[PDB]
Amino acid sequence: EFNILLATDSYKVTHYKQYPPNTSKVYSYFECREKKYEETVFYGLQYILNKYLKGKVVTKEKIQEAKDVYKEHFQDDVFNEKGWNYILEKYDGHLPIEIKAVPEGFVIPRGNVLFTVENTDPECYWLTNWIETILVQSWYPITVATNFREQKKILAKYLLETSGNLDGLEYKLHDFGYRGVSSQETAGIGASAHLVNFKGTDTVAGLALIKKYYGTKDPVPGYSVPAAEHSTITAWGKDHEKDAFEHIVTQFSSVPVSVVSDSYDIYNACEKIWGEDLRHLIVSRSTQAPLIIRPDSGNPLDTVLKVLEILGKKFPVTENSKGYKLLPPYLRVIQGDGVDINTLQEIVEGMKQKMWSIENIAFGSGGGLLQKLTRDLLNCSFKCSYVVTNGLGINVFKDPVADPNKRSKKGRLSLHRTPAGNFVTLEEGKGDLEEYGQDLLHTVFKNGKVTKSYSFDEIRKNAQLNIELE
Amino acid sequence: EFNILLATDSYKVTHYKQYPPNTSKVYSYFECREKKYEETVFYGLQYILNKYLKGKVVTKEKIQEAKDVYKEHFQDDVFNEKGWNYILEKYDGHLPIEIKAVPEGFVIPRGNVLFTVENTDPECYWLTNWIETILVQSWYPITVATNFREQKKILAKYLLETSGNLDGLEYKLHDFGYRGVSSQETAGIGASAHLVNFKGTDTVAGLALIKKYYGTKDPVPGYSVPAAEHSTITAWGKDHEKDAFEHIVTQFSSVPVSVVSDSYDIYNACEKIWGEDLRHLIVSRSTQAPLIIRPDSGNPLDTVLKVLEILGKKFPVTENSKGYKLLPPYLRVIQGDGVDINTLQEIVEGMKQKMWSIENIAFGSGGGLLQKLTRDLLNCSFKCSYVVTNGLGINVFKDPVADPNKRSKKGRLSLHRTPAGNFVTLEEGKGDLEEYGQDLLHTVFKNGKVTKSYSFDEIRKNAQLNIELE
Ligand SMILES: O=C(NCc1ccc(S(=O)(=O)c2cc(F)cc(F)c2)cc1)c1ccc2n(cc[n+]2[C@@H]2O[C@H](COP(=O)(O)O)[C@@H](O)[C@H]2O)c1
Ligand SMILES: O=C(NCc1ccc(S(=O)(=O)c2cc(F)cc(F)c2)cc1)c1ccc2n(cc[n+]2[C@@H]2O[C@H](COP(=O)(O)O)[C@@H](O)[C@H]2O)c1
Repeated sequence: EFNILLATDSYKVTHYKQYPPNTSKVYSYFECREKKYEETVFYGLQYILNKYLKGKVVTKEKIQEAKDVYKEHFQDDVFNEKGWNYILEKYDGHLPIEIKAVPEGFVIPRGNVLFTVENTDPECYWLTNWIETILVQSWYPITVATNFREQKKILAKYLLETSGNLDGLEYKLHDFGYRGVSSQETAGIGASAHLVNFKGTDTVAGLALIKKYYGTKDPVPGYSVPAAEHSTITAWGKDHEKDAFEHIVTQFSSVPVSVVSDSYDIYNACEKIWGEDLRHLIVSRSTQAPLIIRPDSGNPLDTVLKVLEILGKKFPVTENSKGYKLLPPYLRVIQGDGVDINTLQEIVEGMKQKMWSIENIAFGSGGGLLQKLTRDLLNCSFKCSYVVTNGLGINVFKDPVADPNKRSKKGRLSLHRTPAGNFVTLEEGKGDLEEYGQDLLHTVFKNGKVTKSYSFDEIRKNAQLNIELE
Repeated sequence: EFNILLATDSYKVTHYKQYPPNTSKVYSYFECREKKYEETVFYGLQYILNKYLKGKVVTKEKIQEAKDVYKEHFQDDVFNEKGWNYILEKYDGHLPIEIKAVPEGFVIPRGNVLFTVENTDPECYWLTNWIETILVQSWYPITVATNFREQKKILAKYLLETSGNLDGLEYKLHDFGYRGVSSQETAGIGASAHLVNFKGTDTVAGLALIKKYYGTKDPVPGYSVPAAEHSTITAWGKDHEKDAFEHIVTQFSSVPVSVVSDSYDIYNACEKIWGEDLRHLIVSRSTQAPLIIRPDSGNPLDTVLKVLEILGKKFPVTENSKGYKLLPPYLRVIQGDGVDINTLQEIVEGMKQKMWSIENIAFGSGGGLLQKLTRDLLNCSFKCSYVVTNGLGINVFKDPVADPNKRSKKGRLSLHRTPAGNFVTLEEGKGDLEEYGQDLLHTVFKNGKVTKSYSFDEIRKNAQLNIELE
């Protein structure tokens, strides 16, 4: 089981000794520093508050456990037993910390305060940055939620242009990333961030996380349909791919089914097997139960265009009111190999140039996508901006000579609406002047309690695209 | 709590219906496919076996939980209740699976079988690839362990060249990556993979994982020492950086201490503050308690060289028996900003060109490093190679026309020593001919039990460098 005393960077065990004497407040903040990704979706903090930070997180056994680990880890007695004892005794092991944050799902320009952290008891001045390590991991859900929102913008633009509406937009990017991320916990967190934007997922761990920590309007927040994998095709033997296809589509005759078609030869599969041998089993399917053919290899754009071209020559094609080609309603395509933000855009643009509607296609996003995301992408950063020492508030910051991009904000911070309705972060306590109306940060955690919560519904609403609102 | 019935990709829920009728065995394998990283360290499977796969992992409540989720997730009844019931009743919820694997810590060339998975009961033919998703996540510890071994090779080469020995090699790359990875679980797994190669870490989660799932020779598998962070320097106020430095080194006068020195001006900090104002507090320190100065911004190579140059002009420098410059034993440097496999090599080479011993420096590795690692780097791949249908064994594989790199191995597999002592993977059951001696894969899991285990000690020994052995 989890011990918060063992869930920090080792050096932070030694920091209580290092602050200026008689420091009664350490106040820190998180932002996605400025200097493509101009706005970020704030999401994921609530998961961390609930799983790791709330309630009685300190016990005598956890204190003794950490004392023993750190004695061996540092080969010395540096662990602050007294400090944690104080928390245990005075607060019944609840953390004397207050966290204020912008609402989950909010879409905020870079370079704004997203949350602040401070101690509520002068003796716990050291606790603020002890928990930096765990809080800074919010970089991941923020970054995943942001990246998928950007992909949703691309899909919305092209779907609107080629079809005239946004029908089905929320099912156009399906999460395939479960196996390609680094852990079960990461799979759940990342999938939950995908689901802020979309409704189709195979990462079941995301469903469980959302139900436990956020809650949903509907029984589940995401959906899937039956589909083959290479093993269920190749198990039939090379010469029996047709038999596998027939078996599978028949077993799933009345619901949508997707069938990977590139095990041996995608082009032969589409033209000869689906297009001729089994064509009678396709054209008889309901609109509510299409076959969704999946290529999974080759150049993504070339293979999609070539598959569309083949199907278009074997199946009746219509031209929609925008002038774009549309497969019959019982037949669609999904591309789930090598799809990232760059290649997604390349494919939909290539489709548009060849006069194919984006209605025809869906995409699957893999795990490598998310693995390539780093805390550096949006410059997710946690810094101390204010301390009280000897009863005097002091505005503090770093400003390394060889990197002005690493300069940090100074003093007490607050987040506001501008007269033009944008966001602004006020430094040095200037929010107190009340020239910019109400601080948009809410207290979400205080003294062991989660004081403000968001349902997954509120988060999805906050994260909507403008084009979705228009 | 964790439900294995909900820990797969959604589509795999539907696969039991898709295999050829009367299939009694599905046998699959994992490899780091061929086609820089020519050999990989096999590590991490044991964590997964113990945490997720062993014992009674199926219960009636878990079956009903999954049934309810999947009914809503698919908007249909597709979940295989009967199959999981069978496991619960016949095997007391233990998984009828056998996994055979190369020993943990083994260093193996690409394109070899690393583990195999098969069902042990004909009714559970579908269970083999149900668990693909969870097993394939072994890509992460394998890849992290491999990447850190490659960095260790670079450090060993340059430390030997510039000092004549490998003293301290195992403390030259310290894990700083806790905050920059995607979750607590990932932090633990990745840190454990780092610790296969090194002994210095700040990712405390790695200690806990190793103690629980592998076990160590010593009380803990990794160590750290006290150190500042920017907040403990900047909290003093801009004009009092000197006061912060003095306070910190005095508080830690008798143990090693590292102090980040770039809050405002790294070059002034080294030349004027450490080099003049506080120089008397440095030259008085024990060899067992050096000050380790940390730059953390600017071009990594340039800043390291400039810091060395400055310290060399303010402190007595010796020339070792190899002809390289060496700071006094109470003074060292650590660079923990932007260090990856490329930049590490650039820095040690640049140091070598300026005649500085690698004894002078240590490195910190960040989280972005590990985030940039993907399952694609070593081409980690899980494929079905053999099925038994109608009592007949059939060798199966995929071979997509537009990507011969995605071709898979055929038939029953085994791993062997070659006459020249290298590794070879035999396909199509050819291992049974016994022309290549004993299969190197061991049964590590069978029917709910972990049948062979490795201590962290055996893994570290297996993963040693050749130069360490020589
Ligand atoms: O089909 C799969 N699921 C079912 C499915 C069927 C149809 C649609 S749809 O047309 O959007 C649609 C949605 C809807 F809600 C309703 C509808 F009617 C239709 C969506 C989903 C399916 C397929 C593949 C798959 N996977 C999970 C991992 N994978 C593979 O695993 C690998 C991932 O590894 P990397 O991370 O390295 O990339 C890669 O091979 C990757 O293809 C899942
Ligand atoms: O000093 C730090 N720990 C103590 C320490 C002191 C000395 C040595 S040594 O000279 O090897 C040594 C080892 C030994 F065993 C014994 C000895 F005697 C000496 C090692 C370790 C320390 C410092 C910084 C630090 N951190 C943890 C995260 N961070 C920062 O957090 C950020 C990471 O974010 P990204 O993932 O995006 O990169 C980045 O700013 C990164 O610098 C930890």
